[PDB]
Amino acid sequence: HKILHRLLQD
Amino acid sequence: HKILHRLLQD
Amino acid sequence: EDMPVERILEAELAVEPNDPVTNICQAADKQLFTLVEWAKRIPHFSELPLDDQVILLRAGWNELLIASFSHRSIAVKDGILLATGLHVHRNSAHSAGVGAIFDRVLTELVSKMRDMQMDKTELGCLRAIVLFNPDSKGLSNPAEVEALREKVYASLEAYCKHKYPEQPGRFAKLLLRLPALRSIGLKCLEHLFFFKLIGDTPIDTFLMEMLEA
Amino acid sequence: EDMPVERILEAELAVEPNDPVTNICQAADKQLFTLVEWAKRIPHFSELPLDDQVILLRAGWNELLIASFSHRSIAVKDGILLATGLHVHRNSAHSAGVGAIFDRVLTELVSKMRDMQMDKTELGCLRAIVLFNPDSKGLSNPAEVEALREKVYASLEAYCKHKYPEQPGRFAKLLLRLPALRSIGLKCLEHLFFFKLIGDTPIDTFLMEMLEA
Ligand SMILES: CC(C)(C)c1ccc(O)c(C(C)(C)C)c1
Ligand SMILES: CC(C)(C)c1ccc(O)c(C(C)(C)C)c1
Repeated sequence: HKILHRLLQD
Repeated sequence: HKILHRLLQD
Repeated sequence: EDMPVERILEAELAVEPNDPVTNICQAADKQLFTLVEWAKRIPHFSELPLDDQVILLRAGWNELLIASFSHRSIAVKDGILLATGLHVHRNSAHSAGVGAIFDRVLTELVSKMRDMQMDKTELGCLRAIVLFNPDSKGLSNPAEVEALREKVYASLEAYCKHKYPEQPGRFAKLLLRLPALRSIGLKCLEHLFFFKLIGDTPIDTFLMEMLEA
Repeated sequence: EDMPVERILEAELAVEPNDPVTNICQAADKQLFTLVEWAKRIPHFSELPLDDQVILLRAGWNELLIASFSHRSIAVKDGILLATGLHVHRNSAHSAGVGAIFDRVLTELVSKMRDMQMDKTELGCLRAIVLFNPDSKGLSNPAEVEALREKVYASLEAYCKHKYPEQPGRFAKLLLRLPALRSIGLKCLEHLFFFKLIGDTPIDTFLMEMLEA
């Protein structure tokens, strides 16, 4: 799940 | 809804 | 005095009792008759107009029986005790193509009931909250059904606080099993509509009627 | 203390902003970005393992967005105010073939939120309860999630007793919208899958991602 992971980092 | 109406009535 | 937990518990006690899908269906048709009798023993339900009684039972039956099979199964290791006295084990459910939904019942309902030691009064109150569902479509008087529900849950909270004074959270915890119940209930309905559609499961008359629109 | 309602409120205030289905899907995709931002401001959410954060949001996003759109719409008669400054009226939803689900949102959520004047704190808390779903498949530590849920509802309850001492059943009444939300959520989701399956509606990337295995 690319986008969710990215947005959760910063 | 025959059966429900009959059970509820008596 | 308006909605006494002693009366709700007596309703519960008053109705105490080869394909796994087939057994669950047979038990459910049987239990629907007992469900009507239980409903009549719930304070003020029979004061409601006949059509509202019909609406509430048609809206709630799936959940009401699921709650009931779940709680009755708290001493069963990995399965469900049916009203018949038959057990269905999760292996059987899996082997029948209904593994995941069955597991959801075990994990989200049975286990949670077992861990918190939900008692028959709490169950009865939860089932009566389900019964008095003010969102059911076509109710002559939604507000009166919401008011009865409020009386059930006020009486439930007072009971939990008195009987379990060490567990301030118990009441909210009980109520927070209702979303799981709604979801599992809906998903069990979908399964049943599929069994009826494809026609490889005998469905007895009362269960069929509850499945009509 | 550990789950301060003022922080939950702050989370809510921090993210404050043709085809009705298209607009809805468009508004949901944009709001999914802000939901992630919302969740990070829920006490202890960012301290969970990254996979559990992913699981809780994948399990909750549709309920959480429905909760927001519904509460945002308490000031309008028969429509929803989407995040982006667009409204969807009942009629327009009916005209697009999603009248039944939409009416459920109006009748079981928006109207009931309005009648009780649910405030932003209570909404936030309900949302955090939905977010901290310990039934979500695959959680590394379900019990920690249940604990966080418990802390949220303890805080919500105290808050309701302090701010609404007049209304001893308000806490329960709040929690008793959760089943309808669960139900409406599941329905909106099935609709969405159908829209994607049919290819009748553009679906943006983050919404698309949420609908993937
Ligand atoms: C697992 C359990 C026995 C609770 C169950 C399974 C499937 C199912 O369809 C139902 C109904 C009540 C909808 C009949 C119950
Ligand atoms: C009516 C409302 C705007 C709450 C809504 C309708 C349909 C729908 O699919 C969704 C999602 C959030 C699942 C996208 C929301």
